Amino acid sequence: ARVKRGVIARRRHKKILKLAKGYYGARSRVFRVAKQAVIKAGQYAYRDRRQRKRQFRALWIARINAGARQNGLSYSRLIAGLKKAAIEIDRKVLADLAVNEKAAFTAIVEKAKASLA
Amino acid sequence: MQLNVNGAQAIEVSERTFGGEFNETLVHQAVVAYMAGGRQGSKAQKTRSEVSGGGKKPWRQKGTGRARAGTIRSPIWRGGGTTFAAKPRSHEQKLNKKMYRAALRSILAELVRLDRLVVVADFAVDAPKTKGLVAKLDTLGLKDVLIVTDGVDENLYLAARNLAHVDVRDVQGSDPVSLIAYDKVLVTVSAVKKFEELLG
Amino acid sequence: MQLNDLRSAPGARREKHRPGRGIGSGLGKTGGRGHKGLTSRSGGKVAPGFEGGQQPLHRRLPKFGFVSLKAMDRAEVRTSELAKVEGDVVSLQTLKDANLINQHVQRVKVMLSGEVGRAVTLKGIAATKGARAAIEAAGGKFED
Amino acid sequence: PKMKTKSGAAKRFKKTAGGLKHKHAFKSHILTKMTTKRKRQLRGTSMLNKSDVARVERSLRLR
RNA sequence: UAGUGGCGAGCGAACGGGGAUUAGCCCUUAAGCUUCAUUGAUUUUAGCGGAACGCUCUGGAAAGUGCGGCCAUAGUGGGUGAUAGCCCCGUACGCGAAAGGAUCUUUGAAGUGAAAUCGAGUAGGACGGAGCACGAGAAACUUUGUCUGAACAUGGGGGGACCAUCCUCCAAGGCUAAAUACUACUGACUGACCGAUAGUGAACCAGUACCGUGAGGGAAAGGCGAAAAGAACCCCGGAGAGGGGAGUGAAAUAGAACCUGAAACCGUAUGCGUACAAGCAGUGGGAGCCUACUUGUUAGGUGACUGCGUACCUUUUGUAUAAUGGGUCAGCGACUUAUAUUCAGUGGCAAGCUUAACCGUAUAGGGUAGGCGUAGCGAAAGCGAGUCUUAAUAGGGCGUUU
RNA sequence: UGACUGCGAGACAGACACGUCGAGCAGGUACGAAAGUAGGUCUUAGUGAUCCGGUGGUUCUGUAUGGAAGGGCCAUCGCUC
Ligand SMILES: [Mg+2]
Ligand SMILES: [Mg+2]
Ligand SMILES: [Mg+2]
Ligand SMILES: [Mg+2]
Ligand SMILES: [Mg+2]
Ligand SMILES: [Mg+2]
Ligand SMILES: [Mg+2]
Ligand SMILES: [Mg+2]
Ligand SMILES: [Mg+2]
Ligand SMILES: [Mg+2]
Ligand SMILES: [Mg+2]
Ligand SMILES: [Mg+2]
Ligand SMILES: [Mg+2]
Ligand SMILES: [Mg+2]
Ligand SMILES: [Mg+2]
Ligand SMILES: [Mg+2]
Ligand SMILES: [Mg+2]
Ligand SMILES: [Mg+2]
Ligand SMILES: [Mg+2]
Ligand SMILES: [Mg+2]
Ligand SMILES: [Mg+2]
Ligand SMILES: [Mg+2]
Ligand SMILES: [Mg+2]
Ligand SMILES: [Mg+2]
Ligand SMILES: [Mg+2]
Ligand SMILES: [Mg+2]
Ligand SMILES: [Mg+2]
Ligand SMILES: [Mg+2]
Ligand SMILES: [Mg+2]
Ligand SMILES: [Mg+2]
Ligand SMILES: [Mg+2]
Repeated sequence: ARVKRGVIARRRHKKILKLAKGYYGARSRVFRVAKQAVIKAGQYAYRDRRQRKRQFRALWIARINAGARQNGLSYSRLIAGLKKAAIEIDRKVLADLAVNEKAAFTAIVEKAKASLA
Repeated sequence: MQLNVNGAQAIEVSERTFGGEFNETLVHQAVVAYMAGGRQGSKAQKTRSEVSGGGKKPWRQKGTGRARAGTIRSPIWRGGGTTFAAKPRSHEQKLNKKMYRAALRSILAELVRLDRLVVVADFAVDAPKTKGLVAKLDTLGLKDVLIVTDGVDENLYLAARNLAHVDVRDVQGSDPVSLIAYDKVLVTVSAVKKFEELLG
Repeated sequence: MQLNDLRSAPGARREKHRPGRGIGSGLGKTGGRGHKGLTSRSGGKVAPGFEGGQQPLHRRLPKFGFVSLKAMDRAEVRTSELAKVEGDVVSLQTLKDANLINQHVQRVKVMLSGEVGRAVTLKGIAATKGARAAIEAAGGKFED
Repeated sequence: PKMKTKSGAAKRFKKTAGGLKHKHAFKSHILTKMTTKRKRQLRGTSMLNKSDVARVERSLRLR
């Protein structure tokens, strides 16, 4: 009939505080402060799954720009050339070539330069 | 239909009673109604009105900086009233007479279909000795058994009183819960006929 | 069949609403009561017939009629109910024995509703033209 | 305890098979200035409007 | 429901019916009741007896494991070193009172009922109140503060204004059990009641401490261990407090503020980071370092640097808002319950369905008084698959083909 | 004397309560030779729910019965509410 909340409530609070591990001050010790931090960190994490894809693409495009300008092309002209010559290598792989396989990246840039003119 | 008797030959019983379909939702309602009918319902708590003291306002409504309080027996307070304090109430549901009989018919038909009904020509013990009843039920190979007789014998009642998993009931005393709980339902031929008159 | 193997049919029994038990329940923090106003308050109920202070319908309209005290001892017995009487004679006391009229009923009238199964005698009981024809068609008769 | 019917509502709304009957307003005491057509068409009973049934059904303790 | 009601909010019968109980006696003096004898029955206030188990394993300890028995009108009781029908106390069952109380009874005695002798300042009336469901209403009836005031069974009262007829009763004198109400108190039994912030305010030396002139208000506070076996003795220390050994114990981080021993909060140790750096303190990316193995597409800890990023609740058109609330933790804290009812779902039965009180060796079965349905229309008399309106069988309203 | 009596298919309007228009049928009229027209006024303001009480009718009811009272129904009166 009478239901004590102590055991269930302790399990709830401990799950939140375990998620607040590593947080500063009351954000890792105090439940009603840690609860807000765990929710906000979750809001950030959801939003940063989207932002990670943007951040990495901006990083690939910048490295492709640097790599292609070493080969006499800007990023915009290289992408247009990679569409004129039907090359579907994506920017993640292109940015890996521009750093790690520079001879392979030079061959692709020359293939884009030839396609443009 | 035909109900086999351990001693004598098979007898003919009513299809309505011993061969109907199993209405599980109706049997469930009768079992739930029967268990609700056995509750004492005897408890209470105290509301804010019934807890000792608490007539005076603990402090003035404005100025002290505290949250406003009307009584120290507010259910918000430690030692105060129970918000919705229980009072002794009855838990018995109403079961229609025919609803009860239909559940009994379902239980009896299902007991026959599950081989959990044992029919014997008669069941009497001579002396009120538990050892005698144990010997009788061991010949029939029964350990957890409800014994249903047309008239509960005085010696039979005494002999089964201390037995661990044995219950002796009159036909009128065979509730839906005991017909389902016990592993077997040993029933005399007289009680089978008395069942037929009641439920058919 | 077992005590731990018994269910009611799907939809026979349901959980009750439990308001104010968190966000996920769908009834948290107001209990479906909205935000403010009388209807949200504890004990907040609008009286039956209350129209906001406008003249209520139960007072715009006039009182009419009177109740009939003479009609409190009367009952109507259908022709389909005459066959359920015992003893082939339909009377005031015989209709009470059959539980077709109440004990306080002092005058009975029969009207055509259903078929008179068997020939019966109506003793001290009035009938309509259609009921009288149907009763006499089945072989019945009337006595003062 | 058992519900108490509003006395005033029961005196103005008769329950028949088909709804609740009631008389009409505006037939009480200022009748010379009213046309015969208006007074004749305001005479008799009428069934309760759809929007007023639930409210009156609650005033009477039929719901 | 009838009725009542600023006919508002509300209040709210009776007749009739079903039940529980049942009882009637007198004023030409009784049924009863009380008291004191008295004859027998029980009952209560102490008690008595009360069955039947061993070996084995783990274990501090056996009641638990395994094997094999026995008692049961006694098997889900409480304990005993962990969970016992057979170890103890009990339990079913059967016995028991020197003495006192009580209840039924059989007789007897007075006492009372007892008002004496059939009802006069009474019935009726006027005024003003009260009660009758009835608030003056067309207001009967009861009752009486003021004032009046009959008749004598050939009479009188009532039947809801009032009158006549009819029916029914006999007021102004009394006594009367049962069915009904309650529980401060005593006992037993029980609980889909609580289990120390709960449950009584009060598990504890609680109506106490304490507060108040006073009436009055009114707490907090349970647990070592199976058993004190409650730590002999030695050492530091003030012949302290508190400790370190020793010992006891199954266990002492069970050491008396003693079961478990959470969180806030406060420390010590180690690892990494941190003194050119601007903000809800995270999140995405990410080097280095440390640790451990799986020896680098690994796990854990830290996290330089960097993108993005103004808590939560409430209330609002709108809140980072410099609007509200919260110092934190732990515990408690808010849609319940009863009775009537409507709709839905899911069952039983079906032109029928269902009982209430109540009875009932009692969740059964009986009880069908009642409620709803099978017919409507009409304010109603009434008529009736029709009815109402109307001069109208015409139109129209509602109803009828389930 | 149609500023008629019973109604009324069908609409407009509209939260409700109210409101507006109305062919046609019946009864009984007026005017016109007749077809016809007339259920007020060229139209749109001139109004007030319920309760309560009053007045005229009424085949309804009538607390044992017959009456009556009282109630219902139809008509109508009393609010610068
Ligand atoms: Mg309490
Ligand atoms: Mg029953
Ligand atoms: Mg929502
Ligand atoms: Mg709010
Ligand atoms: Mg608002
Ligand atoms: Mg609102
Ligand atoms: Mg009946
Ligand atoms: Mg009128
Ligand atoms: Mg013993
Ligand atoms: Mg232990
Ligand atoms: Mg007398
Ligand atoms: Mg008098
Ligand atoms: Mg009198
Ligand atoms: Mg009378
Ligand atoms: Mg007398
Ligand atoms: Mg307490
Ligand atoms: Mg505790
Ligand atoms: Mg030792
Ligand atoms: Mg312990
Ligand atoms: Mg401890
Ligand atoms: Mg630095
Ligand atoms: Mg700073
Ligand atoms: Mg990362
Ligand atoms: Mg930023
Ligand atoms: Mg504002
Ligand atoms: Mg904003
Ligand atoms: Mg703020
Ligand atoms: Mg600020
Ligand atoms: Mg604050
Ligand atoms: Mg009369
Ligand atoms: Mg009249």
